[PDB]
Amino acid sequence: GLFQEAYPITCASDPALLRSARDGEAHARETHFTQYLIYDASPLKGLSL
Amino acid sequence: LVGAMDLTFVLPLGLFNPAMERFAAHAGDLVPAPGHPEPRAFPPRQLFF
Amino acid sequence: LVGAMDLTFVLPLGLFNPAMERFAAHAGDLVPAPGHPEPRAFPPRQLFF
Repeated sequence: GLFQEAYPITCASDPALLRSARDGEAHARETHFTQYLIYDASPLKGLSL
Repeated sequence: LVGAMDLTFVLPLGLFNPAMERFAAHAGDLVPAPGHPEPRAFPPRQLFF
Repeated sequence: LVGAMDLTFVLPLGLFNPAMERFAAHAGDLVPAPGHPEPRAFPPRQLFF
C-alpha cells in the first residue's frame, strides 16, 4: 500500500526451468527459447517458506 | 507481537520473450527425444511455481 | 524406549512423463551404442530402487 508495488515469486513457464531455480539464482536458466524463468525478488527471498 | 504481513505477488502468463532473449544457453539442452516436437519453442500458455 | 515405527511408502510404475518433462537435458548423454535403439525413449515398464 505504500511502495505501490507487488513482488515477483519464483516462477517459470517450464518445469525444467523451475528445476534450475532451486539452489538459488546463480545457474538458474533465465530464458530458453520462448520459455522464461523469474526468480524471487520479495521480502521473503532468502527465507525457507 | 505475533503480527501479520500482507504481500501481493505477480506472475506473468502467456507473455513472450523479446527478440534477443529467445536463445538457448547451448545447442543441446532440454532437447526433445529424437523424432519429437520440442515444445520449448511454442509460446508459453502455462506458469509453474 | 527402543521402539518401532511403521511407514507406508509409494512407488509409481509404468507411468508416463508429462508433455513438457519428456526432454533429454542435454543432447548427448545416456546415449546408446551408435547402432542401437536407445530404449530410453519408450515407456518404462520397470522401477529400480
